[PDB]
Amino acid sequence: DGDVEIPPNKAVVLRGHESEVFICAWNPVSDLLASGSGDSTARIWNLSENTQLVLRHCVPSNKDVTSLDWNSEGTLLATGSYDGFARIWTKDGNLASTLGQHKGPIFALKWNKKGNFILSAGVDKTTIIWDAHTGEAKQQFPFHSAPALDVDWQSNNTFASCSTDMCIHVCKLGQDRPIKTFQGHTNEVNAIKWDPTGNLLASCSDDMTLKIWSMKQDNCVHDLQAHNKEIYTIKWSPTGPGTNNPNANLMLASASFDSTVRLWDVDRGICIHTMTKHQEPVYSVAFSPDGRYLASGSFDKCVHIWNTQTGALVHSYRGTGGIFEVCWNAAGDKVGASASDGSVCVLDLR
Repeated sequence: DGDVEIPPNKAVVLRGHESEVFICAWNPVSDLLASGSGDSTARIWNLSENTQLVLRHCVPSNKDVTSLDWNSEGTLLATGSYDGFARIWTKDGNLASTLGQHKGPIFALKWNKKGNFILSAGVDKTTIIWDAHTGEAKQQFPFHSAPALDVDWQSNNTFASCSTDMCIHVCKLGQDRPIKTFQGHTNEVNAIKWDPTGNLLASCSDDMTLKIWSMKQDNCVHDLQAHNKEIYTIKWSPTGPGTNNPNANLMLASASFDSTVRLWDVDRGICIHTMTKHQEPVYSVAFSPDGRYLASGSFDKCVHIWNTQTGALVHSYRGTGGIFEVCWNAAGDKVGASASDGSVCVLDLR
């Protein structure tokens, strides 16, 4: 029972953003940190040990950068905004291409693994696959009846989306109907994630459940009453078959409005660990590259780092703003966290 607070000399607080920083993500091939803000800017921070690029999407009103994603090679940064535009920026901070526009806010966008497509979800109830080479929409899928809140690629051509309409559609480029629709949630679906093998889809909902789905059947395979309140985020550990950690147990993390964080063994359908230190809603969790640690961020203004084998608290950092997102660098020895007061913090865990 010792102290685990990351000391001031191991925390870099980056300032520049003029309002809430909703999102951040590390470059996969170097220690560049991308952040996205309600101030209508994304920023690329250089944390290399060998300095601040500002990517202006217009403080401008209602031009929030809502979403961002690095391609696998780390050469390009895709962003989505409140004004409905998907954009592609170079790692050097130049706007390469404005892809086109959803009608109103983009809520999520993701590169496919191959890096040739970008997938976006909009408040306009649709999803769009964009050609990243030509910078043009390839296909729009108008399947939902309410805002599309999240997307996750199953392959380089197949994906899932979830919605305020409580449904999950599995879609494929070239198909004008969903391949499959998962129904069973009774409230807004906030996130879905394919497992590392692409065989299982996890979903979480305002209906306080976590559901696990399979393409083989209509009903969810698992239906976990995971928390007492709305469940905001889920992540699979990068472990098990088809990962760099093939023998490690596959885990699912979940976190809730009720401030709890939990780790699940999905196969056995049970909760491995409950982490309870947070005191406010948790909006973000993320596994370290080797799956041995879990970061969680809360509006209690703390980042907590958990040992996924024991559930023990191993690191902590109290910042000055409510945390919207936490994320790990490629080496798994730095965590970035974007906060509501305009701060982005880099935590050195060595």
